[PDB]
Amino acid sequence: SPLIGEIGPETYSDYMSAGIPLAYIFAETAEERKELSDKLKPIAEAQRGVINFGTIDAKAFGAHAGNLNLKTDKFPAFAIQEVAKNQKFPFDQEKEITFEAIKAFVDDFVAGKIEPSIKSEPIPEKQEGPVTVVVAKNYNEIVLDDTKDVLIEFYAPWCGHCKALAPKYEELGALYAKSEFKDRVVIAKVDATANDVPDEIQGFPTIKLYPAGAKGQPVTYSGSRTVEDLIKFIAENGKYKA
Repeated sequence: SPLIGEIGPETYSDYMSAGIPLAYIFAETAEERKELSDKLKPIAEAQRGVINFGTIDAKAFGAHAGNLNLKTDKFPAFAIQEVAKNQKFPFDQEKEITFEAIKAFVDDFVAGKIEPSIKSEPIPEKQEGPVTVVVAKNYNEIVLDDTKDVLIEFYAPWCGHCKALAPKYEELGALYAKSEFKDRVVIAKVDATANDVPDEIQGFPTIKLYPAGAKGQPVTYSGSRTVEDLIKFIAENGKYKA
């Protein structure tokens, strides 16, 4: 077979089972797949036996990008999968894919210089709006902040009751941002479909209170989902009985 093969249904399990890492090159047309194949060939050459490289059809399989912690719908892209440890190593998708760039990345991977990825939207540069936006990369900082009573909503964009709940959650945040409790209570949400989080979720929405000092016994709301019942909830279960 060709040095840089063709990652798809027939070849995948062979790729997985080979027991070495796999490097995906994502692209929407055959024409671009080739360009890049050739562009990267000398690196694949170097890494024989140590890393498999392959081309993947981003039209037919773009969805698989998310499995590598690459953004859906931003091609062409590149990422390396450590099969054994089940670790993902995406290559920034805003950066251009060039021999010199990839080679550095790869060398750094092989060097064990890169930290394994995580599903996260990027940390927002500003936290404006009354509801704090949690993404995977600040869940700890914000949700597990031991000094704050944290209310967190776990949502899915595509869920109906979540969108129904949205305005009232917004209202509940604006209310606490304007109260005497502003410094110690947090009203936050996270898109659980876009971010890896700790909590095991079963349906959307889900609301939990992580109280200050008891971030091991978070509390699952199962009330009416009205602004006042959720205030009652934070007061009744929060350290600061707000």
